[PDB]
Amino acid sequence: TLSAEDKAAVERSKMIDRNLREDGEKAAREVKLLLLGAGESGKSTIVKQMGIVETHFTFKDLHFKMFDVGGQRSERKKWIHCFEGVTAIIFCVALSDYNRMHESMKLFDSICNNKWFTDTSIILFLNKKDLFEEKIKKSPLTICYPEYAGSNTYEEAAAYIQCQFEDLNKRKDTKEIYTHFTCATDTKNVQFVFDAVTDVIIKNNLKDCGLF
Amino acid sequence: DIVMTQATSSVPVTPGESVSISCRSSKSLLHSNGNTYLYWFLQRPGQSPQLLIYRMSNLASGVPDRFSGSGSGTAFTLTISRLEAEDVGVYYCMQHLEYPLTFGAGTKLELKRADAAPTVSIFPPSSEQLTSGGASVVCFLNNFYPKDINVKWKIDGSERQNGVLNSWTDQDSKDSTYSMSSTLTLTKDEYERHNSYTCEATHKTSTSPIVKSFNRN
Amino acid sequence: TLSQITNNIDPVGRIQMRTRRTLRGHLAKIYAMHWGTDSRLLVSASQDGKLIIWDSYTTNKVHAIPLRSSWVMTCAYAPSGNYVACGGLDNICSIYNLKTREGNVRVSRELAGHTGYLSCCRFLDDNQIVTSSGDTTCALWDIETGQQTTTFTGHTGDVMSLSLAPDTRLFVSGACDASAKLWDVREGMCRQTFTGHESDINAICFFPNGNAFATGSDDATCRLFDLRADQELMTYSHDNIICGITSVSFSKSGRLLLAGYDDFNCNVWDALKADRAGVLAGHDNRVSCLGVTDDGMAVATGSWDSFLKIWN
Amino acid sequence: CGTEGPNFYVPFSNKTGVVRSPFEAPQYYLAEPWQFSMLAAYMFLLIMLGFPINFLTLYVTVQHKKLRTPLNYILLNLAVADLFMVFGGFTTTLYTSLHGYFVFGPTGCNLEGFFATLGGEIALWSLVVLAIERYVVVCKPMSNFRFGENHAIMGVAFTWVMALACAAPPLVGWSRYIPEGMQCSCGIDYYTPHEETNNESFVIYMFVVHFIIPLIVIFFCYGQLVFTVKEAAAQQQESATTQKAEKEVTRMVIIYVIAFLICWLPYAGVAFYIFTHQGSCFGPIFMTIPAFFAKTSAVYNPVIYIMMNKQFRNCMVTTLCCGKNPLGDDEAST
Amino acid sequence: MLVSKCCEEFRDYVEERSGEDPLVKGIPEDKNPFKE
Amino acid sequence: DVQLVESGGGLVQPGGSRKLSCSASGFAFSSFGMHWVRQAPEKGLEWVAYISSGSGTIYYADTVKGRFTISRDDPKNTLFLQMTSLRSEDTAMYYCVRSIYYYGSSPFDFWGQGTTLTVSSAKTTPPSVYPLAPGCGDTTGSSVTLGCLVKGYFPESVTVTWNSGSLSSSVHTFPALLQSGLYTMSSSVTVPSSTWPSQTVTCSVAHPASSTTVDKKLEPS
Ligand SMILES: *[C@@H]1O[C@H](CO)[C@@H](O[C@@H]2O[C@H](CO)[C@@H](O)[C@H](O)[C@H]2NC(C)=O)[C@H](O)[C@H]1NC(C)=O
Ligand SMILES: *C/C=C(C)/C=C/C=C(C)/C=C/C1=C(C)CCCC1(C)C
Repeated sequence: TLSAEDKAAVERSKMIDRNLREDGEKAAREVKLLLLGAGESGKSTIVKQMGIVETHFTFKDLHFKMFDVGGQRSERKKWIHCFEGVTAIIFCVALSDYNRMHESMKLFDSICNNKWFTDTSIILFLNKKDLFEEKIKKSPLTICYPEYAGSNTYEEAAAYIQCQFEDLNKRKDTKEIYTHFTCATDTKNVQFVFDAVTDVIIKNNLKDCGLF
Repeated sequence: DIVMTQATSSVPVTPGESVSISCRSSKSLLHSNGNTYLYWFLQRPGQSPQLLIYRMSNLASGVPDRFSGSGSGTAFTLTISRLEAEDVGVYYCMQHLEYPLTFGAGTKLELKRADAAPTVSIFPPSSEQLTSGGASVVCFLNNFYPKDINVKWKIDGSERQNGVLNSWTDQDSKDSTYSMSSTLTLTKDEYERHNSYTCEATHKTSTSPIVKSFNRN
Repeated sequence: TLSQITNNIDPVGRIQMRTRRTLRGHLAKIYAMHWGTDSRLLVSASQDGKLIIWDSYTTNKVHAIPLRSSWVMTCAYAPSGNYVACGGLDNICSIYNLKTREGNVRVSRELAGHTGYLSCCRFLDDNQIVTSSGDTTCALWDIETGQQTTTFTGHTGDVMSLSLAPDTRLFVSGACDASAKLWDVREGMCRQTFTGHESDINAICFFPNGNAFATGSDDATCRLFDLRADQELMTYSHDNIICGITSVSFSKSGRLLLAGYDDFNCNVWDALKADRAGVLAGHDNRVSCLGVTDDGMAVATGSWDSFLKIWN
Repeated sequence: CGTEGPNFYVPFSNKTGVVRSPFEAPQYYLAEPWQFSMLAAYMFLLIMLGFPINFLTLYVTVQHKKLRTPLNYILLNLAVADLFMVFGGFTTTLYTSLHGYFVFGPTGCNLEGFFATLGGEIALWSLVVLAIERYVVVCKPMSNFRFGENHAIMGVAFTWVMALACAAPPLVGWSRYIPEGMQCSCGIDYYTPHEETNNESFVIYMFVVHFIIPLIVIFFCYGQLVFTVKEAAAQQQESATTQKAEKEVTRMVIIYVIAFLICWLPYAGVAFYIFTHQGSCFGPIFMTIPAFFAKTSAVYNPVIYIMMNKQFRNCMVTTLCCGKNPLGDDEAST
Repeated sequence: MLVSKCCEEFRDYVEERSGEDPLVKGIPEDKNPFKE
Repeated sequence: DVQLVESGGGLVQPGGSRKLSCSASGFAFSSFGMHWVRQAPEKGLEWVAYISSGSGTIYYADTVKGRFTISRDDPKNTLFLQMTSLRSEDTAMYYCVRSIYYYGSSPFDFWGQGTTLTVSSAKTTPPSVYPLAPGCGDTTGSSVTLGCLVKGYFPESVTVTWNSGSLSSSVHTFPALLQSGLYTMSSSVTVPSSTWPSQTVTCSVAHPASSTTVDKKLEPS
């Protein structure tokens, strides 16, 4: 017995609830291509052909979103406690202005298997990697690390950066880090991250549609 | 369908005192939800009505707090703490329990004053009204209180029933009075057949009927 | 102490909190919800740019509000029943006016001026609003014109949330350096500072007489405190649980205590005999914030589930 | 070769007088009783295996609130298919096997065949639209489509539509339900020369609609899907985990192909050879085999889908001794 | 002003509140809109 | 802020049809419900029609269910009311009424300016206006009321002024009445026996349908 006069009062709830859910439709058709790092991180030429920050750049039929903070170990509590649903960690890192590397060691120890964002996808871009090949020869990286256990080149250097991220991992398996060897920075990177986010959404589909 | 019930006309309350107007129901209008769904409307003359009390208990926007409502489960009454000079006019009750909705019937809130003297005037038809043929003898009556009044029509002394039309104004508030005009619609022969004609007014304010007359001679 | 003085209290029993009403509707995580004041309406704040106030009796959606910025960490509801207060990251403290506006509900003041992210907001009346941000400091305001009227400092860390005692004239604050401080609203000299946790404190509320309060934190160790004593009064700790405790709110009688945890339960506690008074399962995900009414009739939880649940 | 009748048809010789209807008489005069005995023993085995999986299927469905996704309704409809077949195909034929003959008349025959064949068709289209939804989610062949719950519920609607597309016609006389082969099973006539129940039309309808189209679309969706995963794993020639995913995707797709082909290809082989060799004669032991393997495929339908989905084969890890699944709060307090 | 006194005050506020609380005292379902 | 301008009034031939429109402006036309309400001559008012949000839910009263049509046009903010089979018993002023429904919400809390619908075969007629005054043996006291009687016309209302509006308080104005279906009304002024015959006093009738204004000076016997 409620058949009395409120047949707008529930009807309003249908009219508001449809437009409630259809805001979610053009939610997540985009993804969120999030700018991280510090100064000299090499994402200014990225954001060049491309509150705090947004943008709306598109390429090949897929509108994008993008947001920006910076300054780790104090900006951590922002996104560990109150971010969400990131499909793109753009961990742009300065390569000749460091220090700020055990920054990354203890930061990736704090993020990688904590309950909120264990399922992050941490993608490093050595933006201006010529500055990295310059920095590791002008300064042998044994100043920052005890366990530098390789040769004098770039391959074991970048691979050892990938090690010393996940050397404080200590219980997990992989991240599948898409290290663009960043060229002269006016270089075609939109296709790179384009089919990169294509493969991450495909593996997010297959993890949740039965087939592995 | 469910019927609301009022009283049609009411006492002019003196400007400056409280007043109360009721309306009650042909069904128990309280639903199991908890509050009875009842509406009190104000309408001024020549205007468009805004509401006063929504859902039996609550004043609305742009209305001062002198409109204190009063509710039973079935009978309902709006009480005004003081009649100001601008709450004049018609009140409506209108339930909101089911569809469709019927409304009340209207109840007038007026202004109270002293007595007044009926000002009388008689007019025989002038010549172009005579060429119209069906004559029009009129009698005006002004500034009197209330418009409950009676008119007598002794045509050759004979208290004629037919051909008598009456019309009342509303409470003309430039002096807070009433004014009524009556016509005597006539034919040609209804004019020519008689000689003597009297309007005779009888108001509350005295026992004496005021007479105005003429003769076709 | 409290605990060794609790030697007189006969026990409380086992009471079923029956899961009365299930609120659908959402599509994302819900970081915040809060009540009306006639124990009937409920504001709720979730990640997908929409802001929903609610009639829990008949259980249908009353309003949803568009934001232009899709980041929330608080929302408050004016005890008039006219002003909703939505915060965010981008320091745009957006005050929306419900009833008097015709059709719409649009802003009348964007309090701007905080440096870092805007953590919590609470209303006093239709006049002012007390707010807490990441700028280590907090402020009382004046929304009639938009001047930041009064601003108090003292911490070394970001503020997390803020709390009232319903005689409207004292407030108490929680910030990430394990700090809970007292400030009188009008004057606000640096009255007294409260420690005891090690964590960034993540919730606090006040015992509804006006004499004591309690803090809930994500180091899984809640505590209760006097207005005067500055030290620990009653410790609240399941010895078998080390996942932390996200929100806290006393019941009407002060006999009870809610707490939602990280293991997706809300243990209801005796406020007297330090016991697990009962358990609330049924949460898909972590309890974000829980709220008692103004009469303790119902109680409600908002979580990451994209649902609200009504316990009796 | 055989023996006709109004409601019965036995493919066995009635020049020796021995043929009676199984509505009338036990059919031990042509078969060994120990044949029926071993048949009943492994029917007992398969009912004992095939019921508790559906039991704990809907039990893990309702108890754990994580699982009622828009990507999981079709496993539930496949479970409905297995439930229909477990209740209304198995124990009635077991009952008539203990008799060695049928007792329920053509009305009970219509009943039993209705339940069994309806469950089989629901299982078929469960396989079909699982494949279709994975195709549309992973590929996006149409520009700008995304997946809601509404499409999955419309899919379940399409499953019941294709269910009714087969369960109806022997109710309205066009080719009927009869007992069949050894006659211990009931189902549809497809092999008695009789245009009056209009058999060949229903043959073409069943064969094209319920076997050719589903096989087409599963090979189509799986070809596009496997080639898509090949293309994606080719874009990154250095990810190990993408190549892992490539290998188990290839493995599971070939597994479902094998399972589906064994599930139906015998019946199509039967209609294939018989219509290929129109007017040929056989034995009921010969004709019994494909329905036996069909109901065996109804047993292994949890094996391929339910018993191997990673997200869902947590259940058999948590099943074989006790039961506790995620409302056991695998929380890892840090 | 030591603690056991204030805890007695906390008692003395808690004590005469069962008659108002609909939870500890519990509630009859006719006196609650939480029927479905 | 709020403007609810009706449109579509006037005369309607009996049993015919007409559309009405409320130009709505100032308020978000989406989240409101509309009510059509009718007010007859000197009668109690009465509910006619309801439309909701979402343009679907439709309710009528008794006598006009099936013959009226309520709709809303959200890109045009427009309440359409198509009436069919219009008869004399709905000759009335109508209003279109804002509504909003939820808990602690205030229905009906604004009203339109109203408009007139009139169902008759009454053709537009130039009236007949007449002066009234003392006569043959009719004698004079201090002051005399002098009147003008307008008879036999149909717009709904006519107007009359006095020397292009030269006096207000001594003029009274008696509203109208049907007679053979023809409207008739009057008005009046009272002047002393000195101001007249010494001044010119002219009642002045405007006929707002046919737009006809005829003026008559007062005259003695
Ligand atoms: C198979 O054929 C035999 C005859 O060759 C049928 O046997 C006769 O059946 C009728 C009716 O059932 C009896 O009245 C006769 O007495 C039977 N013959 C003898 C010699 O006893 C038998 O009915 C046929 N069976 C089927 C299933 O068609
Ligand atoms: C328990 C028994 C079951 C599930 C058997 C069901 C039989 C079918 C779905 C029919 C198959 C065919 C026909 C006899 C005619 C055309 C060819 C086939 C293979 C579709």
